[PDB]
Amino acid sequence: MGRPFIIVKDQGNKKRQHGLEAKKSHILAARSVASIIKT
Amino acid sequence: SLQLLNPKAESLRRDAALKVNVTSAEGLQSVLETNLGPKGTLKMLVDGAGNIKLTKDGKVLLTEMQIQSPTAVLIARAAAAQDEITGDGTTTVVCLVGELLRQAHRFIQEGVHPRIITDGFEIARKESMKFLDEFKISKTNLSNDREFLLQVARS
Amino acid sequence: SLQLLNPKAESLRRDAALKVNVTSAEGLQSVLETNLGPKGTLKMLVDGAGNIKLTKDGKVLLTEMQIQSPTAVLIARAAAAQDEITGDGTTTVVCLVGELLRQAHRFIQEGVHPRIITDGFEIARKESMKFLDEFKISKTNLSNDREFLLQVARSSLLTKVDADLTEVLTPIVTDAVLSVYDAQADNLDLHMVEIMQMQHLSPKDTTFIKGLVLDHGGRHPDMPTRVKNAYVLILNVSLEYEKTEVNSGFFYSSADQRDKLAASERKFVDAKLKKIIDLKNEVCGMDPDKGFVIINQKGIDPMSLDVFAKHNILALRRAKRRNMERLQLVTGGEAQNSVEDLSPQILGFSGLVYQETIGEEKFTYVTENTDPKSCTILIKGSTHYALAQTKDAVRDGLRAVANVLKDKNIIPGAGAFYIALSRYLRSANMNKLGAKGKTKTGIEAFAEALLVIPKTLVKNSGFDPLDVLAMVEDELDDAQDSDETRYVGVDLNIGDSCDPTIEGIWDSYRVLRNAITGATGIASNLLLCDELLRAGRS
Amino acid sequence: PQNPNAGLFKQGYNSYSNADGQIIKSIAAIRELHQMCLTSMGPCGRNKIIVNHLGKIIITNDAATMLRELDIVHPAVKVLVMATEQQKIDMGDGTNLVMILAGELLNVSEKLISMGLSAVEIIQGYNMARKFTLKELDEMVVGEITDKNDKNELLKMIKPVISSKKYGSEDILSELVSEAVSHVLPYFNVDSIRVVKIMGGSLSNSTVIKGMVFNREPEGHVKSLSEDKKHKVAVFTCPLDIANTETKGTVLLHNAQEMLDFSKGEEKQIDAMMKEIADMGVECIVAGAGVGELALHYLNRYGILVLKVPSKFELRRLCRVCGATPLPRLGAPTPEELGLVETVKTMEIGGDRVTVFKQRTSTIILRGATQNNLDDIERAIDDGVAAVKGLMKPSGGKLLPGAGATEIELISRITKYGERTPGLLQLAIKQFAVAFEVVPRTLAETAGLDVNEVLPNLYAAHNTDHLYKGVDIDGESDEGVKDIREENIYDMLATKKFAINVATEAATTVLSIDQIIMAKK
Amino acid sequence: VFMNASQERTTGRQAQISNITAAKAVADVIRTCLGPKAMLKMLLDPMGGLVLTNDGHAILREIDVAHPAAKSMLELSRTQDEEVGDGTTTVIILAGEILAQCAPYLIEKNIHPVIIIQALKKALTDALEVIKQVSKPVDVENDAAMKKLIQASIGTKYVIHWSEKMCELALDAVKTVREIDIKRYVRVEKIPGGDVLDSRVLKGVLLNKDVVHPKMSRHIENPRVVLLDCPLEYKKGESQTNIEIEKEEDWNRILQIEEEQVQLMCEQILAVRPTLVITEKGVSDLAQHYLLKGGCSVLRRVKKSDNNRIARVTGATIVNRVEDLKESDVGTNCGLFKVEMIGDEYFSFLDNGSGKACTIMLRGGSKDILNEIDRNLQDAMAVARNVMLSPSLSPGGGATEMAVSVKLAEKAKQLEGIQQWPYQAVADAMECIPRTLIQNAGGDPIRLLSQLRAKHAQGNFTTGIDGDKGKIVDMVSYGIWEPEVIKQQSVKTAIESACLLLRVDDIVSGVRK
Amino acid sequence: NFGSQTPTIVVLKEGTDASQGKGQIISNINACVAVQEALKPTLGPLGSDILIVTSNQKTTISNDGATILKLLDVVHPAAKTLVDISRAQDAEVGDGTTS
Ligand SMILES: Nc1ncnc2c1ncn2[C@@H]1O[C@H](COP(=O)(O)OP(=O)(O)O)[C@@H](O)[C@H]1O
Ligand SMILES: Nc1ncnc2c1ncn2[C@@H]1O[C@H](COP(=O)(O)OP(=O)(O)O)[C@@H](O)[C@H]1O
Ligand SMILES: Nc1ncnc2c1ncn2[C@@H]1O[C@H](COP(=O)(O)OP(=O)(O)O)[C@@H](O)[C@H]1O
Ligand SMILES: Nc1ncnc2c1ncn2[C@@H]1O[C@H](COP(=O)(O)OP(=O)(O)O)[C@@H](O)[C@H]1O
Ligand code: BEF
Ligand code: BEF
Ligand code: BEF
Ligand code: BEF
Ligand code: BEF
Ligand SMILES: [Mg+2]
Ligand SMILES: [Mg+2]
Repeated sequence: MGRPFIIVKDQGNKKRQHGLEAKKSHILAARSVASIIKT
Repeated sequence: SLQLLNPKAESLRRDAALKVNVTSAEGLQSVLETNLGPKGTLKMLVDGAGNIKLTKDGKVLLTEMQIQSPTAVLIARAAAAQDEITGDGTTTVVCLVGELLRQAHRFIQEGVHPRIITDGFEIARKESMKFLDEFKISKTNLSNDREFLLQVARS
Repeated sequence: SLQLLNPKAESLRRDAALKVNVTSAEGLQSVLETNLGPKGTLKMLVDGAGNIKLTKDGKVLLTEMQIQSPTAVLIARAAAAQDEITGDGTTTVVCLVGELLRQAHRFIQEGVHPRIITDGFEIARKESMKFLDEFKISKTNLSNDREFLLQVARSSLLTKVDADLTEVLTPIVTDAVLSVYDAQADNLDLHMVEIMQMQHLSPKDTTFIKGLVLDHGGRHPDMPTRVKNAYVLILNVSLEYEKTEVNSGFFYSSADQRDKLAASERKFVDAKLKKIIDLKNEVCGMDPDKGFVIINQKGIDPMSLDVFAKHNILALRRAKRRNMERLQLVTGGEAQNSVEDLSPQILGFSGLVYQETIGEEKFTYVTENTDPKSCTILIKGSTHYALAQTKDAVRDGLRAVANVLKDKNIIPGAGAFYIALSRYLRSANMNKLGAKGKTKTGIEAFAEALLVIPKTLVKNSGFDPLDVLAMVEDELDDAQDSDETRYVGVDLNIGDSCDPTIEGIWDSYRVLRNAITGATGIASNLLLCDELLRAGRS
Repeated sequence: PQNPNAGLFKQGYNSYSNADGQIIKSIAAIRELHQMCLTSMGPCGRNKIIVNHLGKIIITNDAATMLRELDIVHPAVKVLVMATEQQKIDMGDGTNLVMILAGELLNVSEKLISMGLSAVEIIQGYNMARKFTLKELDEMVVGEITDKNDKNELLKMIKPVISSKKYGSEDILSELVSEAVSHVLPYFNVDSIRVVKIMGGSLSNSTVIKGMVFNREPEGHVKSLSEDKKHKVAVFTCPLDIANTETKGTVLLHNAQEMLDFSKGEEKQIDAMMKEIADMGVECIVAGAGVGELALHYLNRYGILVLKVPSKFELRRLCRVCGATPLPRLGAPTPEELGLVETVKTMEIGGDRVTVFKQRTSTIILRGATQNNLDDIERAIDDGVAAVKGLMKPSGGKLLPGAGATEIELISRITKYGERTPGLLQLAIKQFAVAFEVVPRTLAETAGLDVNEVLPNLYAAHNTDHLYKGVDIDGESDEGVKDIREENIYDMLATKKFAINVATEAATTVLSIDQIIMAKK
Repeated sequence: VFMNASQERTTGRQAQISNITAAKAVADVIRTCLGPKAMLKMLLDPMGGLVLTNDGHAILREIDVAHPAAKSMLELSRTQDEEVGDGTTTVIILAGEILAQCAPYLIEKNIHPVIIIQALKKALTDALEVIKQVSKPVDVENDAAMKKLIQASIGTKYVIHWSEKMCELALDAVKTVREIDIKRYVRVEKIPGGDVLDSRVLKGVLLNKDVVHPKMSRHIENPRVVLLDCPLEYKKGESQTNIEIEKEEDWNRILQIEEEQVQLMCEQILAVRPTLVITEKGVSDLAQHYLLKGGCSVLRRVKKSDNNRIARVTGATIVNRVEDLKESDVGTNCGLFKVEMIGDEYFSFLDNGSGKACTIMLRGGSKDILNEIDRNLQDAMAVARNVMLSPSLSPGGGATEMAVSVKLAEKAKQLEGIQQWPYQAVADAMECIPRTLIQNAGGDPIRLLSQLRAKHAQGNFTTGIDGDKGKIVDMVSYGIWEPEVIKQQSVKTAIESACLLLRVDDIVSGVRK
Repeated sequence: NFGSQTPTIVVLKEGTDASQGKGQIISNINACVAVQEALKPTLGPLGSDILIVTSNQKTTISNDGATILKLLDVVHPAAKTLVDISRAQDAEVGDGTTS
């Protein structure tokens, strides 16, 4: 019941940030941007 | 002796040259005798493009195929000269040089100078030609025989 | 259908399998007809090392070369099974299979089932074998005809070497076989066959020695070169320092105990030496004419060499493990192993033993023996390529004369036997059975196929092969209508008909007996195949 | 070890001799694509999704289309493929039966080749059986319906042909087909009916228009005399712009008095072109070629609709619906060569500003969701569209009892000719019959019924009310068959004629060969 | 990964086809090797030898097969040879056309495999009872009636030419190993050349060894024989003995113990008044002196398996311990010992009472074609040993097979239902042997199968095909009868085969371990 | 015959993918499920938005189903149906695309 499949195009080159652990990586990104300028 | 004039030259000498020629002509009659008469069999050819040619004609197999043997390409040119001047008999020529080379080789291998059999070929050819003039049946074609000419298409 | 079972499998199917087999045999015979008879031509061969072998011998070309064609390697196996069982005729088998497959092929391409010709091969082979038993001439060999046997060496050597080298080797071969054979009908070749080779002089220098010339000598400088009346001693038990098979290592605690042991390890050998000298004194002491010589299978210690050189003995070490037996049939005494059960009734005698030295190598002779049943063909020869070439000539004659003795018969040569078959088998095809018709063609081929030997002899001769054939064919019918049938073969010198009985050129029975049954067996098996397959693990 | 060669005359080939590549290796390579469309035959058959050489998706029930979209190697396989392409161009339907017969004609030929028969024996025996099959078919025909160009009879005829390609709605589709054909019939051109597919809605939302649909941009303004009716039309091959010559047009100006007069004279030069067309009472000009910006400006004021973009396709299929005649010479707008249209408005479908030419040549607007499936049901429509043209031309339209009834009566009737012939040839004629077991067998196998319990129940009921009995779908018919005379299920004679004939040629021609020779790519 | 990747799965009808395809195309490489008109498929092995024969199992044996269904098919001609000897060709042709006539015609009409297996299992129980009722029991010791057996079973491969001699060599080989036999007490030493008419079964054993000492006799009239399972040199301490010398004298006393140990053996060996002594292990150069004085010709290093062969002929028993050499262990009634010389190489003969082991001397025309005769004699000696165990004989030449056809063609019609289709296709399968026997002959199969099938129904069991003619022949009057167990096992495994491969619906590739 | 080896006539050209039976039907459903499952969040008042960066660095943020399914490059031929199924909804209606 296992077939190696191709749903989206160039599936091997597509990374997916998911759920909360994505939001952390998004907010902290903005955070770093902020530390550059806040001074 | 020859090998001194060109380091990279291929050559079949003496009795080997004769053997190559005969094996080849015997061989080319071996791949075309499947076509002789109505008892013959139909062959399917497919070229590198994927095109299906489908013919029992002798001159067809010879045009349609890539001949490599030099002694063989020479025999295929006799078949061309046949089809271009006669139309029919392009298979008769091939296996007539086959069995002709084959039957003559049976004597050269025994120890007979080829030139000896070559004259015997010509002196029989001249005879075979005088016999033909005397073996044919004269159909009055100036009278245009309706059904006799129907039995030549049918043949 | 086969290509599914294995993706990478070579196969030659149907009528191509026949062809591939026939073209190859027809071919092997095209590389091996340059050898047939004395009219043939010498070929030089150089292997990858650079070693020049130089022989016209059929089996030689085949063993000296790398064979790739499978149908070919099978034909070279009938040639080997010929040389190992007969000695001669290793070429006859190859081109007999050649023209046997060639002649059988002409009918199959005409549209004849192989099996039809196969039976026509056997039914002819059965007939050819009954014919042979009747064609041979019964030479009364139990009467040992001195010069008739001289004309079997001269017939078999000429087809391998010179015009003037053959007149030299002829007696040396014949006199060898004759110096082996016994009234109880035995001939254990390997004994009186000792082919010795020497690098010096010339191949036309070969000498017959009615004794045995060895490959070693006295390893001590003070030993005798010439022993006038040699009592030969044949020993095998090692005269050397040997440790015990159970671990030997010893212990000693005195500066003296060393030396009083240093001889205690040599004592065993010296006590074995004593019993020898005690015979060398009991037999020689009384006779200053009578000498004492040893030929030892195992070693002779340097400590023990100074011993034999002292008591004027001629010692000889590590002789061939077969020469024990050869010497017994040379001198007379049985080969003793132990020294402790040794009597003077066991000593063999040779009226002369001398040591010739060449550079640094030494050759111990055994001459003037009272009665020998074993001899030696001392092949002398300058180079190294000849020393094998003139050996491979002597072999093909020493086994050729011994076939005249083993078989109480012989067959007239020049290929008279084959011509006679080709005439007989062409006539009695209606007679043999009133045969299955189909069977008839198989004979008709096999029959006219045998004519190879004659033709391929005239081919080599240079004369017109089809012409000198018809010549023998013509002068035979002259005797066939004159009632008294006299043998007729091909004269290779003048390109004419001739009588091999008169010309003195003979050809062994067993050779022609295992030539036909071998060729038919391999040719009538090569036809019957329909596939050539290659499949197996990587 | 190592093996020698056989013969080197060529550059590097492969030869498939002893009829091997024909008697076995060919039959089985055909069986691979025989089992393919075996499960695509009939209403219970499954569609196959084929992604081509360029990544474009294609889904079809059709054998010929499904085979045309594949890349094929095996030469003897290619033979039956051109044969399915034969009956595609020459009948439209039966493409699946070409395969299913020829494939089995060879599949069942395997038991003969191994029995001990020759190649020339089976060839002649299949020829003697085909020539009988076509002869014993012509005397089973029912309802040679030829009620002129009847609209109610077309619906009964098309329903089964549509049904076995897209079983979803045989009713809702064939009504669209019949209605479009009804607007053309007064030889009934396949080309006289056009198909325009645009995404949106369902398969039911589909309509039939007594004219045409143009997905091109309209220009000046939309004709609202459409409500009032009776609009006049003119067509042009020429571009609606100042007529240039084919040879390089240079404009040599000498005096300054030329500049003003050229440019302002150009204004009038084409205003006068347009006026000679407006004064003829024309309300719609369809341009195949170009239109100048000055020329459309005057036409814009003269209150006339413009429809640029057509290639030669449209200019001919629009010509037949309005009844105009297109002239290349811009100087002759004749009243005897004008057209007449009932409505030319901007009806917006799926969001696209589309021009309509309704109320001869007609156009079906097939609507749905997937632009994929809509492509297939266009081929289903074209099957019946071409099935209608096949009724008109030949003198007899004619009808056969389908669903298997035609095929099973053949199994019985061909064997009857089998036992009459004695000789060795008898078996080839008898096996030719058993091969016809495939048409009902695949209909059953697609429905998921006991192959071993339907076929004996179908033969038994066929041994004159027996003539109609052929296999059916569902749980009550899981018992067996249905009286095909009552469900309005028939296929035509000219459909089964081309099929059984081309399939016998296709299976013969692969049996004619015994040595295939092929070259490297 | 989910599974392992790199795994090609073949499932359903797809997998089924692959098995029947291969199994049937296996029969194809041997179809032209059936019966009398059969050929010789010449084979190149991997490391450079050559094999060219007919013997079905010897052709397949030298072919490498990858597709498991054919790896299952080939290793199935092995079971056949390892049971009967002949019929290794047949088995695979049936195995094929049981899967061919049966499967595709009916697996591609939706019939489930497990019903088919039960249907084909009954068709065997039926087929065996048919063969055993169409066969006729034979006298196993009517020496001349048994030669007609062997005459028929060799009348296939290149050996026919000399059947009369071969049958005498086969029958006389099995006669002197018979309480029942094992044909591996029969060394078949092949000696190149001569001709077949020179081959002679020796009631005894032949060796390639020469007498170890020249003086020892090469001819003994009636030799008393001792056989030895032990070396004839002094043995060592198996306990890792090592000697530590202190005194001067010590050396000679020990170095003679080994000289004496042998004399203690020789005194014990010679104490049984022998004239011949043969050992499995090598013989010392001091042992020969005490056995020369004993008057015994000694043979060294002779094969372990050759000893059990000699001890059975000569009647002496082999003993490891020299100490306990008894009066029984000596060769009473071996009539001769000689060392005749067959051109270059020395061979030791042992000729002339109650034999139970035997050496077949073979002579031919090559070392290569000799093997192809041994392959025929092994197939000859087999058909003779079968019959002495199973005294009954089937009427062969396609006749036994056709018998199974119309008996099963009647039983199928009388069975009906769904189980009938597979059952009526083993009956279809049997006729494949006649079919290929007409073919290899060269007659029209359909024309002759017709005049065979119907001419069997009311024309006796023994109605089959004559090979060379290609016509119907009553096999009673002709003389082709194959042993009953061949026809038994042939049909047994060939069905057991088709019913192993049908259970396959799935092929998972890349499994490991 | 010319060749000592004569391989096997091919049905289709090397590199041709073929899938049959139950595998096929159930694989196509699962493939579709995948496209759906990832589009399932954007539904309803508390729906999640998706941030897609296309192969050409084009960064887009959306809740519009047709826009998400279009910017996703669906290759699977059976799951391309769900893109055409959403596209038709934007063409005739505008809303529903996700649903
Ligand atoms: N019905 C027939 N019976 C016997 N021989 C025939 C028949 N028809 C044609 N032939 C012979 O077969 C030959 C025709 O060969 P064909 O295959 O046409 O090749 P080609 O004529 O090019 O050599 C002629 O020589 C003719 O004599
Ligand atoms: N003087 C001669 N005249 C004619 N034939 C000869 C003569 N000497 C030898 N022969 C023949 O030559 C053959 C020997 O061939 P040879 O070259 O030794 O090869 P092979 O290994 O086959 O014996 C014999 O058949 C013999 O009859
Ligand atoms: N409603 C139906 N019920 C049962 N069988 C049908 C029905 N409609 C058509 N058929 C059968 O389907 C066959 C046509 O199959 P189809 O898939 O259209 O391929 P083709 O038309 O190319 O042969 C006809 O033989 C017909 O008898
Ligand atoms: N002369 C003959 N004519 C017809 N059939 C024969 C003849 N000899 C043997 N047979 C049949 O063919 C079989 C022998 O063929 P063979 O090639 O040896 O196959 P296998 O190796 O399986 O025994 C026998 O079992 C017998 O039934
Ligand atoms: F094949 Be031919 F030129 F009639
Ligand atoms: F070349 Be041979 F064996 F005399
Ligand atoms: F396969 Be078809 F032309 F409905
Ligand atoms: F060819 Be067999 F196994 F006798
Ligand atoms: F996500 Be949608 F187009 F309301
Ligand atoms: Mg259809
Ligand atoms: Mg919404």
